[PDB]
Amino acid sequence: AKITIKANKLKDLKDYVDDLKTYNNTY
Amino acid sequence: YTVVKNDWKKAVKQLQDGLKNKTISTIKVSFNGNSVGEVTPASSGAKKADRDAAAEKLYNLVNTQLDKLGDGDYVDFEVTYNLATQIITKAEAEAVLTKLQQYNDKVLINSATDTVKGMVSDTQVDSKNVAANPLKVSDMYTIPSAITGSDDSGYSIAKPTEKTTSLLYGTVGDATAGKAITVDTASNEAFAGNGKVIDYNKSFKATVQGDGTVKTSGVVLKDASDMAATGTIKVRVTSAKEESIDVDSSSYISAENLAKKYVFNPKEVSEAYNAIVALQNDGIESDLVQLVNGKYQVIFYPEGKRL
Repeated sequence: AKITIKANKLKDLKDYVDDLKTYNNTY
Repeated sequence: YTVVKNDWKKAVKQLQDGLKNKTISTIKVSFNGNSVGEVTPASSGAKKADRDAAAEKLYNLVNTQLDKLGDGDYVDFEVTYNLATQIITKAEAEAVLTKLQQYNDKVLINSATDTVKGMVSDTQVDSKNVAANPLKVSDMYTIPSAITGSDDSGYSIAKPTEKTTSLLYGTVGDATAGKAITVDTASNEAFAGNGKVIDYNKSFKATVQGDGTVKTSGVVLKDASDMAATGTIKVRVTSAKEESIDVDSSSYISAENLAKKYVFNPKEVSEAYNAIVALQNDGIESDLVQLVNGKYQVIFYPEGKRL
């Protein structure tokens, strides 16, 4: 099922997705 | 037992059916772990109207909460059950009788021959065993023509009425007389549900005994299920906290905790990252970056759980 990340600010969405990419890549 | 939000109706339907058929005595309902009511048919579910009222009370209690469930909220049903107090409806009893009537003309024992035992007359010729007609189920049993019971207490099929035969069991050619054929009184029982089904392999069956005589069975029951007859079990309907990750709210699952939970497609995430960056700094629109209801959002489909 789909996951929807959202933020008022593009910068906060960027920081969350950046973190998600980093942690996804350490496995 | 745990189920996700999309399948709540069929979980609640299962609980409603158990209240109606007397297998469920009480249900405790709780939202996010906080007790929110108890559903209990009055007078131990004696009357059909009280059991139906319980099933409706449970649906009214939960249907709106389950329909708008999100945010990681959940609903628990703490269910006390007893599979043996099951009752069956008039239609369900009628269907079992319809099948049971198809056994009325089936043969229990064939006529005997020179080399295979079977039905033999009690009167001899030349002081020698002569064959008789086959022994049919209806020769030994009178299957009931109607179901009994009520809506309040459930319906049932009475035990088939037992009969006797003077025909015997032996071989053609035998100077020795045939052996007796007799109903097995311990293998003939009524059917009322009660967590049982009719065991058709063992029902309406002749069994040659160790001493040469024959016993016959009527209706023989077996358990409808392997699960335990009684207990208290908790059915939970869950919602996914990661469905809507709101980075501005006070409660959202962190990127690291999300990555502990789910493995993500590296291409899908890399392309979402690039579109956010290019929109933030360079003004390039992208279908990967929705702007809806004052919030920028992106969508991810995990490859699966991390194990």
